[PDB]
Amino acid sequence: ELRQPGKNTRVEGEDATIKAGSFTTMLNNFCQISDETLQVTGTADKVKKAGRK
Amino acid sequence: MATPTNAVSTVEINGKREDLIDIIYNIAPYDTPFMTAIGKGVATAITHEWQTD
Repeated sequence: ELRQPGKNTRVEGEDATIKAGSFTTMLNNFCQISDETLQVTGTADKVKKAGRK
Repeated sequence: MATPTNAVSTVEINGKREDLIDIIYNIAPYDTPFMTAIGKGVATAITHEWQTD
């Protein structure tokens, strides 16, 4: 970003004293793991069902 | 008598191979008379139903 404006008046030939600069800001985020698990018994797959094979 | 004095016999040789029948004899009973006598069929559900008249 940029700094805020302000008053800027200087004396003639001030032998400038060197003002400090500006630096960037570092941001970071962490990773995340999502999962889903399922278990079905063998009997539930052999019997006849309506709407599913 | 009783094998010549210096004859080479099976007593002295050392490289004799073993003899295995290569067949396993199992006579334990495993017959199922009632299961063999009755008929076979297929069921498609946990509960099996039929009718009489």
